Amino acid sequence: SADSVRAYLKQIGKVALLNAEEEVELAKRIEAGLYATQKLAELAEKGEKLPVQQRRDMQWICRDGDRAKNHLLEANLRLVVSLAKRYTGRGMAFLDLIQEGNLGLIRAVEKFDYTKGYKFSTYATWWIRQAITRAMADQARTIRIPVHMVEVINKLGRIQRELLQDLGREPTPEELAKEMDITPEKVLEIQQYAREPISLDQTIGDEGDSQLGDFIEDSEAVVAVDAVSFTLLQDQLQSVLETLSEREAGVVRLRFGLTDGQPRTLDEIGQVYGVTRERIRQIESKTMSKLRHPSRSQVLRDYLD
Amino acid sequence: PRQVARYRTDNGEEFDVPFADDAEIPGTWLCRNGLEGTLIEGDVPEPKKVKPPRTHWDMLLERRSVEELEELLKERLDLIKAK
Amino acid sequence: RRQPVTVLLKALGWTNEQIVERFGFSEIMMGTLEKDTTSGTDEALLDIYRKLRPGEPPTKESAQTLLENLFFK
DNA sequence: GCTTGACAAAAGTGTTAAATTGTGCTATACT
Repeated sequence: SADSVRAYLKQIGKVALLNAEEEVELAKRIEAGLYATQKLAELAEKGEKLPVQQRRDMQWICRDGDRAKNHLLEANLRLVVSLAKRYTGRGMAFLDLIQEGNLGLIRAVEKFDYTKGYKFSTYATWWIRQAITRAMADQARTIRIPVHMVEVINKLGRIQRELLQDLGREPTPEELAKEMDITPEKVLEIQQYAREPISLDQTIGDEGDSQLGDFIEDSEAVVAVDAVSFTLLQDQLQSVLETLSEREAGVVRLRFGLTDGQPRTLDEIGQVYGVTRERIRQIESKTMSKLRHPSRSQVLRDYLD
Repeated sequence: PRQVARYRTDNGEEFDVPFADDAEIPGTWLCRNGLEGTLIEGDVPEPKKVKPPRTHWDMLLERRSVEELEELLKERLDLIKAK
Repeated sequence: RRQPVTVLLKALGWTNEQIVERFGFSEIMMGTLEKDTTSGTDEALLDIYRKLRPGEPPTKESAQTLLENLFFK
């Protein structure tokens, strides 16, 4: 056909809807084949291959079982589509809703029990709906939210709508936190989670021709004036340290990790110069009050930021 | 300051992963290829706590008892014997 | 496109006699109904059905309400 | 010139409780 769904509906329509008696039939064949498989599989462990006629028929019981599973599914595909119709427009594509529903249908068939004497559509509707709604919670948001959080976001919505109708207005965070039995600060945190992102490719120019995305600054971009001044600062420190003693500057450089970029502990500096960490603590305080001396500090003042 | 380990994916491809030497080398590494891969050194330490997945047979077993399955199969084969 | 404006007047079920009656002085009115190979009111609704809903096999219940639901409804 | 012991803050580790997160499930009949 012309559309994609019109094409899938054509092929699901080519099967025939079962009545109560058939569903029970297929159900038996499915379970019969499964047990036939598990039994023969049990033989693989201990061997004991069956007689020729008993082996050829067991292989058929299984093939017929799978043919049953496939037929029970192909017959109820219409039921999946009938449920997915109502969940569209909520942020999942119709076909995806259908395919997820079919996943639920598959489990309904696996866990279905024919001895309860209930029509198949009764039990499968539960799984197909849960499969679709569970699916929506894992997918429809660009930034995923876990199921338990998607559960509260929805609840908070209904409370607001129900509360909206009774109050003829929208409820405040306190009314909402009260009706839902939560702290008002939580309902705010929840309302921040429910925000959904926007397209950088939107055109907001509105006879501006531009798109949003190109108005976004790059904050991590290199700033020429800073990097240049930072390079000039790096030189001015090199000089100020020249006034200090070979060991005075040596300790300062290892203390802040100027050369390596890796700072060092008072003990570690004492290990290179062969002294106790305290002695290094002392040499520290002295060279710092030397740096604080206005002669050396006056030049670095303009570098505050 | 790095040691390099090699892993092998199930399909035969091999990948070099540079690590820090002081670190403890993992026995499996998610690889650029997209598959798990196994170290070519001694271990290979662990079973990795496997918990076999749930299967259709399991879901059938927890409702029908094995005896019920036998009779239903008896019904099926006997229907097959009639020709 | 590809439609014989006469064929739809058969889709409503009006017989060809009424076509020569109402058309009257129209020359191409009579000449087109003679050119159209559609025979019957329900068969023209089918020639109109498959081009409007391609890919969907029709039914006497769908083919007739197709025209009524599209406009009259 | 530098070291020693006492000492407290700061930084890591290991152990546990609380929380967060994933998954299975719901049987009037409903195509």
